[PDB]
Amino acid sequence: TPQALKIIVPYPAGGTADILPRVVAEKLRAQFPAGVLIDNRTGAGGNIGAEAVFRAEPDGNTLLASPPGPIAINHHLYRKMAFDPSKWEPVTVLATVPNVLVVNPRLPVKNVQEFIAYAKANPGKVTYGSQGNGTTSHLTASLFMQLTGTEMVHVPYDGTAPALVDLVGGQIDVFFDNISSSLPFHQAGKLRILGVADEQRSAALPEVPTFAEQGLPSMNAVTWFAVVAPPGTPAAKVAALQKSFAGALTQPEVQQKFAEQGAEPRGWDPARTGQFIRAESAKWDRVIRSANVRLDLEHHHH
Ligand SMILES: O=C(O)c1ccc(C(=O)O)cc1
Repeated sequence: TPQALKIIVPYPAGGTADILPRVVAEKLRAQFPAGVLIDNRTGAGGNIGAEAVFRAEPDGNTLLASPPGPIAINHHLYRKMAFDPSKWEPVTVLATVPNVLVVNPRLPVKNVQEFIAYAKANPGKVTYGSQGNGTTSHLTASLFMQLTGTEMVHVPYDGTAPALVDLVGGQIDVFFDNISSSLPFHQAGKLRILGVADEQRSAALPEVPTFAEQGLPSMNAVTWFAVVAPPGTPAAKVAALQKSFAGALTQPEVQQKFAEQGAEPRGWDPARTGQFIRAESAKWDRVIRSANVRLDLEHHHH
C-alpha cells in the first residue's frame, strides 16, 4: 500500500543541496500520490543524513539527494566511517553547478589576483568557511591554497546556509560555495563573487571571469547533486526512479528554475551516474593528496 517517497538532504535548508531536490519534488508528486517528502538531516558534513539512508530499507522509497561529500569524497578523509559510499546504488545526477570564490564585500579585493595578494599579506589569518569536512567547498579552498601558496584558516559549518550567514555578517572572510546559492547575494552586493571554477563563464554571472582567465587554470571545481539509493536497491527500481527524476528535470518550471540559478540539469541514467561518481571520487582523491587536505573536527555555528 502506497508510501511517500522520502528524500533525505543531509544539509540545512537554504542552500543548493536543499533547493534543487525541493524544486524537482514539486513535479514528482505526479508519480507519487502519497507525496514526495524532503527531510533535512544535518551534521558531520553530510554523513549523519547519509548514514540514515544507507541503513534504510533498500526498496527505493528512501533516497539520499546530496552533493559529493558523502557519495564520492568523504571516504578519502575518514579512516573509519559508519557506511561505505562505494555501496550506494546510483540513481541519477540532478545537476552540475560550478563552484566560485565568494567574499565578504568589505574585503578590499575585486578579483582573484588581488585576493591572492591579500591572503599573502595576511598569512594564516584569512578564514574560509566550508559546508563541512570533505564537501567540495572544503576541497576547493584546499586546491586554491596549493595552487597559490596561500595559507588560510578553515572554519567548517554544516552547510552553505549557515556559512553564508556568517560570510554576509563578516564573521568569516571567504567561501568556495557553488554559484547557485551565492548568486542572489552577489547580485545585491551583499557578497562579491571573484571567480568561477570552470572552463567557461556561467550564463548566470556572465560578467565574472573564470579562474582560468585570472591565471589559475587548474581551478576546475564543478559540484553536483546526485540521488542514491541504499545498498541492494533493485536495478529495475533505481531505473524507474531515474526515469521519473529525468522527466521532472525536463518540466519547464524545474528546467527554468535550475537554469536561472546557474544549475545545469543532467538526469543521467544509473550506470552513467555510477561511472561519474567513481571518476569524481578519483578526481578528488588526487586533490586531497596534492593539497594535503585535513579534517577539522571542531564544530562551528553561524
Ligand atoms: O559539497 C558541496 O558542493 C555542497 C555541500 C553543501 C551544500 C549545501 O549546504 O547546500 C551544497 C553543496
